[PDB]
Amino acid sequence: AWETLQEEFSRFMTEPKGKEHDDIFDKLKEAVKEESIKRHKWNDFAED
Amino acid sequence: WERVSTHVIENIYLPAAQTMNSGTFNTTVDIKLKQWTDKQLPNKAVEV
Amino acid sequence: SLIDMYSEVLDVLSDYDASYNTQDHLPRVVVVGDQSAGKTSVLEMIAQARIFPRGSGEMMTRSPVKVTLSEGPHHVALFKDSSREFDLTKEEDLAALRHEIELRMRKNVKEGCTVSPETISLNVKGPGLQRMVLVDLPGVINTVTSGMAPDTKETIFSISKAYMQNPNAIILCIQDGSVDAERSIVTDLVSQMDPHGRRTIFVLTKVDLAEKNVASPSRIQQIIEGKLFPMKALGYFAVVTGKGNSSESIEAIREYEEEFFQNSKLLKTSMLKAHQVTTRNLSLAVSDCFWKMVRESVEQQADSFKATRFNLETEWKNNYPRLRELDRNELFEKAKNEILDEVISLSQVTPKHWEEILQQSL
Amino acid sequence: SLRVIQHNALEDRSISDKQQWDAAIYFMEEALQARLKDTENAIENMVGPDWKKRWLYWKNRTQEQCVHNETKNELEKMLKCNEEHPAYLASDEITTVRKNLESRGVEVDPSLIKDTWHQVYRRHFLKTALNHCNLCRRGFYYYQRHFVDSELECNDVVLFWRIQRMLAITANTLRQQLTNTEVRRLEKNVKE
Amino acid sequence: PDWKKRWLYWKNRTQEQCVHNETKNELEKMLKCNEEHPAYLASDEITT
Amino acid sequence: VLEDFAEDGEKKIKLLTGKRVQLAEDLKKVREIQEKLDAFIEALHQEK
Repeated sequence: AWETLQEEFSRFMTEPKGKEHDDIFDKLKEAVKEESIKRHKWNDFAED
Repeated sequence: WERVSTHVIENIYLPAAQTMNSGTFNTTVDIKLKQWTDKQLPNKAVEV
Repeated sequence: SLIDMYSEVLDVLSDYDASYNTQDHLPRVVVVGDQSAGKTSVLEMIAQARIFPRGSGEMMTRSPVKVTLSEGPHHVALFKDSSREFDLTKEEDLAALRHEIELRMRKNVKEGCTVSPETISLNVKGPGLQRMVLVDLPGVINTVTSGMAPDTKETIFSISKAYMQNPNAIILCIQDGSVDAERSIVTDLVSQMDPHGRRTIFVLTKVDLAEKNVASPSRIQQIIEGKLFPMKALGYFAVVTGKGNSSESIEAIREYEEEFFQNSKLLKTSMLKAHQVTTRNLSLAVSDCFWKMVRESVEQQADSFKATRFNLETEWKNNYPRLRELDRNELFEKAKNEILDEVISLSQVTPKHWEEILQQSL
Repeated sequence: SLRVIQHNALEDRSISDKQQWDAAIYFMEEALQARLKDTENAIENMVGPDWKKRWLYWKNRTQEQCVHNETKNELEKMLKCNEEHPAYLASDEITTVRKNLESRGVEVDPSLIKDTWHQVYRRHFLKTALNHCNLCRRGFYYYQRHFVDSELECNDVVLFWRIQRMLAITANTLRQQLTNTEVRRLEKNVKE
Repeated sequence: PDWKKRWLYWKNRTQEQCVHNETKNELEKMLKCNEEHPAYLASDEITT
Repeated sequence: VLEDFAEDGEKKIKLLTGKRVQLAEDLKKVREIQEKLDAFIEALHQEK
């Protein structure tokens, strides 16, 4: 589930639907995604 | 126009001989025109 | 008043960028000397206070220092970003000012580097001073230290060239009694860059030390009269700034200089002009020249900067016909809004599709 | 007053009329044809008879014009192989060109090589400008609406029209000021 | 394969051997134009 | 992450190094410098 969520988030962040798709915003989006992934936490109560 | 055609060509196209974007060329043209108007264009017009 | 606002404008221009693009427009009086040439004593005597820490061979000054000469309610020194008035009379206040200057120099210099592009701004106020801005730069070196950056000399040369790029930059050359006029690297560089020398005025310091070193009085007379320097300077004045040691007070050095001026071994020989004494006329002429040149520079810049802004706006509009100005704040806000919209869209997806995708993938 | 009016004369910057667009196209075409004729005259002065004119006699040949013809052919082949080339010439490019020329037994000074390269570059950009004018003659549909996926950016026509209208405004202002002041001044001088 | 051996099949071609064949042809033409050449290769010759 | 980025402009300067960002920053700095110089000119004219 976590891997699927990460894949969906990455696809949403990098969605070159537009003909330009400037990479200046893309780099910031990827950095924010990586920071959120590293900062994400999980609860053992949910696992139980 | 017949008098200043050569001057305009040699003062605009000669420096901007490798411009690719039309916006940069237009900006250079505007800068050159403003500089000419400020420096000696009224004097040349009066002499002509 | 005008001098304080001009100093603030110069500080803003310096803080605009670490390079030298618009900083070379307004005139800036820069004082450049040689290493271990006694320029520290001359600079201290100019401000009538010991504010520059002494260095036993080591190059203490590693960052540019701005000295703004002005007059205020008290003879104190105040920085642009400081609120403590460092008095120029009490020894404790002078020591505190030197410690603060050293701390600022260390902060600018990186841990491993030698020359830092960051500049230090200092405003000097007090009665008896003129209205001008003095810039201090590290001395020109020749050898390369193996324990430091190999490009330190190249960086110093580039900084000196950038500072000299200003057509109205007044250069104050400082020499030593044991250093000849031709031995001064700064003087030779000024002569090479300005063969005419119509804006550079040579100032001779530590005349007594040079005289005591069995020097030829003919050379001193020629230097004072101006029969040796190819440049046509506006004048030549010889002053004594003490022995250059670190045990003579400012008042003692001033009294010694006054006594030497009153009774000199060269004035009694009728070989020096009577109108080339003291420094009041030279200071007034320098101040008037600086004021007129800065007035001309600001008159030109009042239109030059407007033209530059118009050209920049035209370039921005032409490169981005469908996009307006996008600074850090607006772009960050737009990115935050886009992230919020993406999160909203993610939360708005039908759970059934998520369940189907997860089941199929698993 | 003339300086102020010249600075203020920046009113119109775009063409919204088909007839005005066609007039600007025709004026630009006339100017470019005049420039092309001047360039052809300069090239003929530098070299002489070319193609049919040179081969009409079939028995008149000169080593000086033969060298120029060979350089022109080499530059044309280089453009055919490499349409886009920087205006400046690097050292290795000059060395390669000189070696290619000397392979068949032709030695040319670098100054003449640079001059011929500059002339060929100017001719190539004149041809490119002519092609751009031909495209813009039908590209008014793209120009008027400014489509996102535009296949043609007509800016020289707009620039030339702006220059023409600014010149017309300046001439009108000059005529007015002349009639206001200089006619009276000349009349006073004649009377005196 | 070279010459008759290479062209006997007329349908077997490799980019690696084609490059070698082109280099051999270029060197043969250079020798035909310049019979005498130093063994070493200068920088300008290699660049050309 | 957004709050940390907002509370640290040095990170924004280090990351947002695009051409548009730099051009906008330069234009803003030039405008501020020109406004300060205009204020200086006005103050000098009023004092004299």
